[PDB]
Amino acid sequence: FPPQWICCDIRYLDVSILGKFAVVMADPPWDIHMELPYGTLTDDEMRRLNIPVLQDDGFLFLWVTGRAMELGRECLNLWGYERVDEIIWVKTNQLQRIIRTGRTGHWLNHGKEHCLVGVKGNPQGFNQGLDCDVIVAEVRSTSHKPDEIYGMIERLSPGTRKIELFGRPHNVQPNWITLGNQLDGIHLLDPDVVARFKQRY
Amino acid sequence: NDYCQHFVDTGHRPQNFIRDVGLADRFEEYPKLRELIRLKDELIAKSNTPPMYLQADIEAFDIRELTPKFDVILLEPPLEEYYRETGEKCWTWDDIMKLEIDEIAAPRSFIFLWCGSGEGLDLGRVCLRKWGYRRCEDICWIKTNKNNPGKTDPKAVFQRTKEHCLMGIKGTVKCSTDGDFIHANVDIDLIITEEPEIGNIEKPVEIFHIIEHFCLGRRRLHLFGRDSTIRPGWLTVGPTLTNSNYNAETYASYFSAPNSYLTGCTEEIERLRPKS
Repeated sequence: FPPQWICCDIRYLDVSILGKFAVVMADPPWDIHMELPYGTLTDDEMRRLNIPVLQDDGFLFLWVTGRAMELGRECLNLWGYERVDEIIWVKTNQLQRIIRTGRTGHWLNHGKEHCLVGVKGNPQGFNQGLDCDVIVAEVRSTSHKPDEIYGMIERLSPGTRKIELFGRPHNVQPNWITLGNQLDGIHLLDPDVVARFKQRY
Repeated sequence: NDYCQHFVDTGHRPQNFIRDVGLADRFEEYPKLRELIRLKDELIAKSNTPPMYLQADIEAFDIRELTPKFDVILLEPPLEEYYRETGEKCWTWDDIMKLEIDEIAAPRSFIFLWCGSGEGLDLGRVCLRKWGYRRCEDICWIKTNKNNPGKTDPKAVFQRTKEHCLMGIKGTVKCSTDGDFIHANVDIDLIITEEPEIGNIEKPVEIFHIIEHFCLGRRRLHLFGRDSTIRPGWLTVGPTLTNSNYNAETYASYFSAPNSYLTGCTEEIERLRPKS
């Protein structure tokens, strides 16, 4: 299926209309207890996200930073996953070098972003160990995660439907439904999703 | 350009393509970055204790025999995980948790715990809690395979090409206020070296540099170190050491009056180091 998306608030959308997905990915605006130029979700709001209905067997990719290294582990276990891997995106500059300077963390400088990998139930037809748990990529977009993750997930789970939470316009992909409050309207093509969407809204 | 796809095609890990990761070549073209590191390493060297070391079977050792309290503790317990998965005592996370690290840590202090890349990322956090630390950074040792391209835990979904050294903080430290205990942001939370040979269990020596640059406390303990890791400025404790020169009275005397347990700082390093 071509890309599909729903401009919405993730706290409030009835996600049961969306069906089940082999992969769930979220890059949420964690409350990391610092002043930030964007709005965050409280810890309670994050815990209460209705992730568990999105999936019965499959994987979760949950980007984490700061205190959400621990809160994200708590959410992963709350949502019924076992953490089985941890990917890091190593950020390079235009010349494939680490930017070592500035003050980019509280104690040490930060050269990477982390993504917890969780597994739920008993998934079928995935390809283990094709990719490494280190991504090397320059900062390209206003997104805090690299586009390479989409190819890794496809090679892991080819042809299956997948859902992304807190996605932005440039994140829409084939085989993915993208949810976020900055997308352009609603664009649904799967016949079963449109059906339930009409019934619910 | 997608280095993930390139790894799938050729077996060269994406980290193989990061440039200038060595201790020397990273600041070759950045004289004033290199100067900060040079001056700080000189300050470390000027204030370093001579190497001290104690052979001890840590599982059956009363850790309280190590005095005085430590400003930084580096742990490298040989993980039974590693020897089971690949083929002295090997340690489960229950074994590691039983260590009484909190009995020898200074009231303000840091820990650096090598956790591997599997269950240790979660259980190492539990250990930090038990010993009274908060997880505050995660130093990833990213391993290249430039000399040996290709593929290489049953629960894993991806090939594991790094190890995590979790960093924890104990007590109250304030980066702007406590400039006499820490120099924050001098190093980044990544170490990049070539995969060691199978069975070579050494950790990258750069982890010492990160710790020494970061914390000005001079009381530095390396648990599970070896002959090959003894280092000025450090007390090394482990079962495989072939001699022992540790005397707790002598070791403590290096930090008591007229000395300080802190390195202090020069006016030039204060003018060069990153600050708010």
